[PDB]
This record gives sequence, structure tokens and C-alpha cells, in this order.
Amino acid sequence: AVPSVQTFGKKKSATAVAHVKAGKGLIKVNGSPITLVEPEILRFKVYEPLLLVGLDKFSNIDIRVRVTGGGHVSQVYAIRQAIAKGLVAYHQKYVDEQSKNELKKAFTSYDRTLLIADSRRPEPKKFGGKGARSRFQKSYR
Amino acid sequence: TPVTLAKVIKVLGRTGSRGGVTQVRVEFLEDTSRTIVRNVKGPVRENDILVLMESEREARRLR
Amino acid sequence: FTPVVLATPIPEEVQQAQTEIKLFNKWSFEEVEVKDASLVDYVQVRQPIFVAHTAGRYANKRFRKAQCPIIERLTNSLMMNGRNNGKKLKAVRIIKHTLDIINVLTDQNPIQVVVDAITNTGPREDTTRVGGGGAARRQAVDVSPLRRVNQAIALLTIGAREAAFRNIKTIAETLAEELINAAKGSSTSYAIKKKDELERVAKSNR
Amino acid sequence: GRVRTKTVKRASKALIERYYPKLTLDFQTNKRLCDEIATIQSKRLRNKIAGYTTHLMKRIQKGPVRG
Amino acid sequence: IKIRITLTSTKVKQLENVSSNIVKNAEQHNLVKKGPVRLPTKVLKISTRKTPNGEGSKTWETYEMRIHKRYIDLEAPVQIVKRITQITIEPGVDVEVVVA
Amino acid sequence: KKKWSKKSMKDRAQHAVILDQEKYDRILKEVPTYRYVSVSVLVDRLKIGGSLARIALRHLEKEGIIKPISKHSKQAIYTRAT
Amino acid sequence: PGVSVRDVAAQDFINAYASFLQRQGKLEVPGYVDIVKTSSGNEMPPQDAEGWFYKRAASVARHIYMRKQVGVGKLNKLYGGAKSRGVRPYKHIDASGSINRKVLQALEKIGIVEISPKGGRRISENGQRDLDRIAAQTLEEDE
Amino acid sequence: LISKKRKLVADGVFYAELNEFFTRELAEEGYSGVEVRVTPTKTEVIIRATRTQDVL
Amino acid sequence: SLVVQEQGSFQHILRLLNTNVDGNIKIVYALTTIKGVGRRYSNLVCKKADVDLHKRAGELTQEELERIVQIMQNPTHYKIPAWFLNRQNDITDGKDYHTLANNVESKLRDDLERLKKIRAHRGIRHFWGLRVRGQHTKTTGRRRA
RNA sequence: UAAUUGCGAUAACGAACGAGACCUUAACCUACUAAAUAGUGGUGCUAGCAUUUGCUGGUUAUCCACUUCUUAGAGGGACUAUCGGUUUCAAGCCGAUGGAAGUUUGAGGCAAUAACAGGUCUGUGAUGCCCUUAGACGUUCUGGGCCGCACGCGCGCUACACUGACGGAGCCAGCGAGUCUAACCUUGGCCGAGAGGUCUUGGUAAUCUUGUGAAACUCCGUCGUGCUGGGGAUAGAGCAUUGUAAUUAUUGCUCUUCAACGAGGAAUUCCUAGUAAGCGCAAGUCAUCAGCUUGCGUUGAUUACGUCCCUGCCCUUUGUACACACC
Ligand SMILES: [Mg+2]
Ligand SMILES: [Mg+2]
Ligand SMILES: [Mg+2]
Ligand SMILES: [Mg+2]
Ligand SMILES: [Mg+2]
Ligand SMILES: [Mg+2]
Ligand SMILES: [Mg+2]
Ligand SMILES: [Mg+2]
Ligand SMILES: [Mg+2]
Ligand SMILES: [Mg+2]
Ligand SMILES: [Mg+2]
Ligand SMILES: [Mg+2]
Ligand SMILES: [Mg+2]
Ligand SMILES: [Mg+2]
Ligand SMILES: [Mg+2]
Ligand SMILES: [Mg+2]
Ligand SMILES: [Mg+2]
Ligand SMILES: [Mg+2]
Ligand SMILES: [Mg+2]
Ligand SMILES: [Mg+2]
Ligand SMILES: [Mg+2]
Repeated sequence: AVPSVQTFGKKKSATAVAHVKAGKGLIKVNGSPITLVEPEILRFKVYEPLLLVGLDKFSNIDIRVRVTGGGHVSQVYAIRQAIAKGLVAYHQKYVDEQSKNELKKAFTSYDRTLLIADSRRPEPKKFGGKGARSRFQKSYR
Repeated sequence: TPVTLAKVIKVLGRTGSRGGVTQVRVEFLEDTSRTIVRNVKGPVRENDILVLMESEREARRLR
Repeated sequence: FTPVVLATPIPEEVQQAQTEIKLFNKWSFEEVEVKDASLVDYVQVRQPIFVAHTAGRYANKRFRKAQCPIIERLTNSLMMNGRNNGKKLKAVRIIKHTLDIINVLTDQNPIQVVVDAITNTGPREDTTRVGGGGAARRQAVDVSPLRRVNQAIALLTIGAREAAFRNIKTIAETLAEELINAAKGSSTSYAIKKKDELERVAKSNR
Repeated sequence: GRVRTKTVKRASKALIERYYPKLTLDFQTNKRLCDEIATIQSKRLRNKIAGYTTHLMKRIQKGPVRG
Repeated sequence: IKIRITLTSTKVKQLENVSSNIVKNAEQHNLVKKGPVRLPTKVLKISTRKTPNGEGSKTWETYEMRIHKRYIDLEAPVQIVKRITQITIEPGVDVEVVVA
Repeated sequence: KKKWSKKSMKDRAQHAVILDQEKYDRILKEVPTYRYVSVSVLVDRLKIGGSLARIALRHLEKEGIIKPISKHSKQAIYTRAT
Repeated sequence: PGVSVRDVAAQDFINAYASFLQRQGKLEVPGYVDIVKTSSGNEMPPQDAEGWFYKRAASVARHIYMRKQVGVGKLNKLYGGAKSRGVRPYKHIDASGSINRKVLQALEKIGIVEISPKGGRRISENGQRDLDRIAAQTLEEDE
Repeated sequence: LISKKRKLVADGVFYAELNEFFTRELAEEGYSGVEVRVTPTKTEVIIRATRTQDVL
Repeated sequence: SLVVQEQGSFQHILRLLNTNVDGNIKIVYALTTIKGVGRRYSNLVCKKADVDLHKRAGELTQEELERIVQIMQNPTHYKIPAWFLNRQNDITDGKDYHTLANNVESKLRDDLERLKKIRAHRGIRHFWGLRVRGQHTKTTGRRRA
């Protein structure tokens, strides 16, 4: 009966599913430490869940993330949603509630996306234009 | 180069052939209780401070 | 602050910049107060962000565009002129290289220098075709504070774009001397020269 | 647009005329009456029926509504 | 024995009847079954210019038709498989039975 | 070709190709008082070329005179050290 | 303590492992090394032109050690890129398979990758540790 | 030996050919539609018309 | 790494194969001024003679120059794969040639005039001057002279 | 209000169509309903780092348990809900809150009366009339042509360089397709510089090609403001594949050759969030061939929320010498 829980985050078409369980606290990106995302700029954008509330809250729990689909910046956003929710989910029904709610204001105050994901999806293209909204061009002679 | 500071109190409406210029009545920050109307290009909310290179020119009322 | 040991090695430098205060990459977003009024509450300060890569849902409405940081605004104007439209990976990277330059020249805070330049560059007078009919010409009006930062940031980023075009000085450095000149003023800045030209032209139309 | 149509004005008006000693000023309770007290072909209409019902039931609280 | 059932009709409301009718038969017969698994609706698209001619505004509308597939696993002796393969027949509904 | 365009020429810059002692001693006595040196900085500065600048920063840092702060490709940011 | 190839970054690992073959220098030479274009989409060969048979093995083995089985056809789609076919738009073009086929053959006799069921090339008993032992000091190189 | 994708497309082909047959040959018999039912080892076709005794 | 200070062996534009090959540009791209040698042909010969490609052409020992040319003049003799060249089994003897500074325009004219006496379709179109590659000509090539 | 969308005097009583409602599609459900054709955790066998409890893996007749993520059916879920201002103060938006979802939530389908002498008799065995009907305007066969080239336009593609070009590395999508009495998609081994060929295998398909390892991309490099490693039009030579047959080169591969173009004038087009714009993939055409289209996913801006200036659109008043109606 190993204590564990699993939740997911997403982006435009990416879907990350982090596994949140009690442990030493090692973090993996599909096999590897979270220090190896390698856009080399988005690294603190995915370090946001770890560092905004501190690593003491992540000290007693380890997280393993599996990321599929989306683009390169999309997969990074996928990891941050699941990690943010996973700490919230773990602290809701294993840790006391008063930790969970104070974590919610820790996340939703700084960046709204961490717990509530975007409501924006690609739009179908239409005949009469190359993309969804633009037309080809027009010529009258 | 004296630049005047005035604060919007109300947004009158849009003005121009294509309505690109908004109508505004402002109150002077210093020497208050004086109101003037200025034609502003961009978007203006309330409680927004304006800066001018000229003070005694009221915009022509559209009426 | 205290170091934390863990199974996977997390280096010490990353930990420090978030415990004592939630910083930028390596710089600070506090004590960046705007000296000139009529721009505060339109230049977004007092909520730092780590990295300028963020997709904020800000597009349904008319006046919530004073809440996203000025830093990411400046990044989002680097992506323009065709071949580099989009590609925010390099827009962030270029600004990463730029802030290294204002750190070493003009030793003031690089965030402070950028914000000071924006206020000093936004024109406060512009022209508009107004008349009682066919007899219409240039007319002088005032620029709104929200349009000021719009007008200001446009000239700053396009100066580096045009100057680094057909010239060896890269976009990461050509944007530096523009900010350096835009903040204090030398009239050799691309943006400042455009500013005074635009204001004088509008002034002549009184 | 958020101006309700005749099929929402008339179905709602038919309810207060007949279900006054009945379903109250709270929407989520009203919509759980309409789904069985009336045969409505679409959920979106039923949701708009109990919507304009609550709006009219909130009017009848303070004074009467003419019509 | 490991008999497997498959349903590939284009009408869910007609096809869900056959799947419901076959799962209840084994359940009331007290035989272990593998529940009805519903495959994604594979989409056959045909897109054409509406006009028979080549003139006018280039309107391109699509005609779509959807294929709904179901398959169920059973383990039943020979005596009862014969009487269940010849029942639960519906128009426009295709069923194939494979043993092992 | 129907223009009214002038298509003016350029300055035809004469940036050096390879280093020499008359300039090698010049760089090591001129890299001070430069609070920022880079490949494009050392172009409007001492006339070494684009490849000369890149190899110079590779050399003047191998032994080391001033502290370097960036190793990212296509943009080198250096600064003098105390 | 424990050292894994996934515990080190990709760029430094392949760069360090590539040197080890150069130091050891016994595996093979195709015979036409440095004459081959290495793809049909790259309009110029390896610019350094010192390796591409000791440094390609550094990056292909990392994938083969990572995943279950990879064949030569998979590399062509993997290492390939858009080919600028002149005035035409870009298009994905595979890579030269002969070097991909023959680099794996050298890996056979050096005990890194051997024949595997269900087709393809899979790492051998000596293969797993050799990569990890080499990747070990790439972590202790900091001291 | 056919893909299930092709089968149901060719299934609709069978109906369209049958429909155009049963409207051209039974035109004066009050033909009003057709539908095909598939059974193992047996195929059914229902010709729905008005003058059934004339159809037969 | 280490940078060579200076030496007196540096020379400006030099002469070989009737072409004044420029200095101060790498020998892999300096030898693309001569016709018959492209971006690749220079790359192949410079390494087959054991010449430092990184080393420029302005500083290049004289004895290393003529080592290059005999490799360029007779590539097949010096273990080339032999499909690099632009004239193989050319038209006359089956020997593998590669046109160079003088013979690139000489053999082009011979290839030009090979099909004119034959009265081929390609030869006539070259004499006519239009596109011999079978392109549409209704709209392309209006400012051809 | 987007909407004769709603609503209250008052010579009108209701209705029908349109819009809307509806159908499809898009995102939420850790609650209902199941799954080695999808997965996850654990136990067996086993590989590596360490050896100390851990980490990264593989395994089909080794099972066990479960359905967050993926598929689904029936459903639930939003109706602008809660609150302050506005107008015989008669109902939404603003301001904020809630939430996955608050521009009818986004986008499509459907889409009225009446007309155009709009296009179409080259889709039809759908047709009237006219023509023709045996050296036939019927059919078929051989070789050409539709491509032809002084020039003028249209829809477009590649670009004029360091926000770069090129080289080694990291490396991520969804929409779909696919052979039977046929020869389709083909992984894997081998050969080949490449193209491509060769020998088996898998697949009638969530099990196989496919995670379609797309590209734009990110790291290390080389280059360095030179019409230069930008740009690759033109040409010359050779090797292959499709096709009975490619010569006015089908297309692919290899080397050489290297033009304009230095950001383009009057003019003119489209466009308001995952939208423009940039990037590529699939399918339709396909024995061979995209620079087309129809879709899909990827990165993701600036500027408004406006007005009647232009060009159009809708309703009312007024004038009319107009009615095939301002051409
Ligand atoms: Mg697009
Ligand atoms: Mg430039
Ligand atoms: Mg690549
Ligand atoms: Mg492109
Ligand atoms: Mg096992
Ligand atoms: Mg209210
Ligand atoms: Mg709609
Ligand atoms: Mg017709
Ligand atoms: Mg005929
Ligand atoms: Mg034609
Ligand atoms: Mg068109
Ligand atoms: Mg690249
Ligand atoms: Mg996919
Ligand atoms: Mg090129
Ligand atoms: Mg227009
Ligand atoms: Mg296709
Ligand atoms: Mg609008
Ligand atoms: Mg009159
Ligand atoms: Mg009159
Ligand atoms: Mg008349
Ligand atoms: Mg007139």
C-alpha cells in the first residue's frame, strides 16, 4: 500500500501525466532529472512550481512526468500544469486541507494557468483562404 | 519646456471621420477645479493622467 | 535560505534566486519605480515574472492591456517582419543577451533602463486628418498614456531591426545602444529622433 | 446576443401562470422541475426556460409584474 | 474456445441494441464475458466542389459518413454459440464470429 | 528594370583577414578600457575581422585577461575583470 | 550512488563518448570516410570533417541504448531534415543509408549492438555497461 | 477479403444501383422505395410499392 | 587555440591554371573562382593532398600548390570515386575527364556544336537561343537580352 | 439585440417561412458505464549504475489489480449564475466574483419569397429542335498538338542575408490512407555516394507501416558585411526509377555553370487569439510528376471595439421627366 496519486496537465495538444507519491523527492522528465528540458529559457518556466512555493513542500514527495503530443513549448507547459495540480491534489487528501488552499493562492495569484488551463483550441481552415480566418487574395482584373 | 498634467474625469465619446480620436474632459492636477476638453488619439480610461505641451486650447465641441 | 539535498542533484544557484525573493533570471524587478507619472498603471510593475515566455489570455476587450509585463511586451515586438514572425524562443533569447549589455554599460538596473526609455520615448502629440469636409488637413491632438507605451515600444524594437539589417551589429546588441540612448537621450537613438520629429510635425499643425 | 426569443418568453410565461405555488426563485431547482413537468425537446431550451423563469420569479418577489 | 464478436454498423442507436442484446444473453446465462469495447469512429471523407461546372465562387463542401465499430469477447461452448450467432440480426448491421 | 532608383554602392570596408605583430601588440594594449568586448564590438574597434575576433576572444580567454560572462553561440558577452 | 545515461545532458555525453572511440581507435573505417555527403539534403559534408564515423556512433548508440530497437531506415527519417531543393519549398528527405548500415556493422563486433528478435539492432551485454562506465566519469569530470 | 472501410462503401453502392433499377423497371407499379437486409447465408431485398400484385 | 604571430611567407593573389586565385580566403572557397571547380571539388582535393583546410590561401607553401594541381588534373589517378567529375566517358574515348578553367567553355562549345551539325532539336534551339530544357516559353524569358 | 431578436400605446386576430431552435465538431467530468486491437502500478524472469532500501530498462502465454491519461455510449455540465450603477428606473452589459467553458462559448452544416434571359446542351442512356449519319460531325488505330513565342495581364512559388546562411547534435504533432482473386502500404537484413535495387516479414488495420521521430525549430560549431559560404535562375555531362514508348529534358540522384534581385512606384488585397502571420505533414487528384486545392497540426504578433471617410450592406422620410429601372 505505497502512498501514491496521479494527475495530469495539458497544453494546446500536449498532455502530461505526472505521478505524485511520497518519497525522497527525485524529479524525472520521462527518464531524466527536470534540469534537462533544454530550451534553456523555459527552464525557470517549469521551475515555477518547484521554486514559487519552495522545495520543502516537494522535499518529501517525488514526481515522475510523462509528456506526449503538442509542440516543444507545449510540452513544457504540460509539465507545469500536472506538477502544480499534483502538489494540490496530494496536499488535499493526504496532507491537511489548510495546506492545500494556501497552495492554491500560491499558484493562481502569480500565474493563472498552473491550475486552470487555457480554453483555446486550433480552429479549422475554411475554403477560400489558406488558413482558418484569412482569405487567399482578391484581384478584379 | 513646461508640460501640463491633467487627469481624465469622463470619456465623452469618439470623434473623427473614422472615429479614431476620443473626446475627453480633464481636470488639472495642479491648480485644480479647472476643466478643459482635449482630443486624444488613443484609448483612454478614467483615472488616467495626461501630459500636454499646451494648456489653453479647448477642443472644438461637436454639437 | 538553506540548501536542500535530494536524490537527483539540483544545483545551488537555482535555489537561491527564489527563496529570499522571487527574482528574474539573474536580475531584480523591484526598485524599478517609474519616475515620471501619467505612465504608472500602464507600465506593468510590482509583479515580477521569471521568464518572458508566457501566453496570457488578453484578447476579448479594450483596456486590460496594462497588466502584462513591459519586458514580455518588448519581446513580443521582436517577432515581426516576416521570416521571424512568431519564434518566441529567439525573442526571449535576444532579450536575454540584451540585458547582459545594459548590465555592463550604463550600470543602472537593466529593467530600470528599459522602463525609463519607454517613458522618455512615447510621443505625446500626433496628427489626424480632421475637418468639416473636403477641406481637411493634419490636425494636432494628444496621445493617450496607453498609446504612448504602444508608440514608444514600436520605435525601440524596429530601430534594432533596421540597424542590424545589412550591418554586422547583431540584434542582441543593436537593441542595447537604442535603449541606452532612448533612456537618457542623445538624439542619435532611432526612437528618440523619430519622437522629436513626430512631435514637432504635430506641433506645426496647431 | 443574449436577448431571449418568443419560445423562451412564452414557455416561461406559461409556467408562472400555472406553477406559481411551486418551483422557487433558485435556478438549479427550477430546471429539475421543467425536465419532468414539461416535455422540452432540447436541453438548451430547458436551461433557458428555467432561466427566464427565475428572472420573472425574482420580479414577482418585489411587487407584481404587469402581464 | 475464445469466440470473439464484432459489430461494424454505421448506426450507433441501431448498433448499441445488438451489443446490449448479446451481453445480456451471456450475463443471464452465467458466462464470463469481456465487455463491449467501442472503437473510435473512423471517418470517411469526400470533399468536392459543389458546382458541376467550373465557374462561380469556389465553394468546397464536405460529405462525411461515420463508421462505428464494436467488438465483444466470449467463452461459450459449441451448443450455445450456434444459437447466438444466428440471432441479433439488424438491417445495416454487420457481425462476424471468429473462434479462437 | 523600370526604376527611378539609384542603387547606391557601399563603403567597401577593408577589415583585416589575419593578425600580425603590429596589431597583436595593439589588441593586448587596447582590450583594456573596453568595458565590453565582442566580435562585433572588435569590428568598429581594432580592425580585426569577423573570424579574427572570434579566434581572439577564444585566445585571450584561454590564458585569460578579463572575466567572460557568456558562452552562448552567435553572441559573446565579455567584461573586464578587477 | 548510481549513474545513468539519462542523468547526464545529451550534448556533453555524446561529445565525451565520441572522443573515447577516437582515443581507442580500433573499431573500423568505412574506406570512403570524408568523401560521403552523409545525406541527400545536406549540401555540404561535415564541416569539421574529422570523424562522422567516431562521432555518429556517439549519437546513434545513445538512441539504441535508450529505446528498444532501431533500424537503419529509422535513422534516415530521424537524422534527416528538409532539403532545400532550389526554388522549390522544403521537403523531408532521408539520409544516406550506407553509412548508417555500416556504422552498425562495426558496432556488432565491438560488442555494443548485436542481432535482435523481431528485427533491428539491440544493445549487447557489454553494450549497456560500456556506455554507463564511459558516461560515469562524464559526471565526475566536474572534480 | 475486403477492408471494413471498403465494405460499407460498397454496401451503399449496392443500394444505389438497386434503387435506380427498381425505379426504372417498376416505374408504373407505384415503386416507393427499397431496403436491403443482410442475413448469414441469405440476402433479402424489400421492394416497397403499391401494386404489389402487379410487381409479382 | 594558439595563434601564429606573423611570417614573411604571406602572399597576395597568386596564379595557377590561367586564373588569378585570390588570397585571404580559405583554400576551400578561394579555389571557387576558377571555373570547373565548385564548392565541393575544392573541398575534396584539399584533404586528399593532406593540406590544412582551415589554413587560408594567402599563407600557403608554394610546394603545396602544385601538389594540388596534379590531383585536380588527374583525379582518377589519385583514388577519387570518379563520379565527382562533370565529364565521364565524355563523348569520345570513355576516359573520365573534368573540365576546368579553359576547357569549361571549350567543351561547352563542342557540346554546343555537336548537336548543330547533327541538326538535332536541342542544337537548333541553342542556335535559336531559346530554352532547350522544354520549359513553357509563353511567359518566361522576356528580358533575355 | 447581430437578427420584424425581444418587448408597451394603437384599427387588427392570429399564423407560416427565415433567424433562432436543431445536427456535426471543439475543449470539463479524477462521478455512471469496458478494454493486453490502449494503457498504468505490482509481483515473476532478466540487463545496466550501485551495491543499502533506490534509479533507468526489456520480457508474451509469467500472472495480479485498476481505468487519471486514449478510445467510447448514455449522461451530467452553462442558463450569462451572485452582487452595485443605467433607462415610463420596465432587462443586459459594465465593475467584480465563480468556474474548464460568460465575443448566441468557438467554428461549420442547414439556410425564405422573388429574380439573373448568370454558368452548364464537354457528367449522364436528362432533353426539344437544328446538323450529320458509311472516303459519316459515329467508332477505332498511327504520329503530332493542346506546352508551341516579339509581347501585355491574373492566381502563385523562391527570395534579396547575422531575427542570417550552412555543418554536426537535441528533438516534438494531429487530420487521414493503405492489396484478393489483387498485386497496395511495406518495417527489418544486405548492396549502393545518392537515387535506387535486392531477400524475407507485417497488415483488410487502435495490433503494421506510424510516436507518421514533419518543418519552422534549440546547443555546439564555421562564415562575416563582400551580390559573399545570400540567391540558385540559366545551361553542360553522367547514373536511376515510372511508363509499350519520355526526343521540345516525365520525375529523382551527381558534379560543374551562377543571372536578375541590394526590401520594389502608382496602385491594391486579406485580417481581430490560439486569430493574423510564419512552418511543414496527409489526402484529392497519381502507372510517373505539385509550385494547386481540401484538411490537419506547430510557433505565435501589432492595433480597434471604433466610425460613416471611402467602398458596399439594411430600414425610414423625401424627390423623381427613371420601369431591360442611373450602364
Ligand atoms: Mg495558420
Ligand atoms: Mg544588418
Ligand atoms: Mg537535424
Ligand atoms: Mg519556407
Ligand atoms: Mg520483468
Ligand atoms: Mg444583475
Ligand atoms: Mg453558430
Ligand atoms: Mg448539364
Ligand atoms: Mg468522335
Ligand atoms: Mg489551356
Ligand atoms: Mg481564385
Ligand atoms: Mg540548423
Ligand atoms: Mg501522432
Ligand atoms: Mg545557397
Ligand atoms: Mg480591400
Ligand atoms: Mg498526395
Ligand atoms: Mg469588429
Ligand atoms: Mg424638385
Ligand atoms: Mg415636384
Ligand atoms: Mg419612360
Ligand atoms: Mg448620370
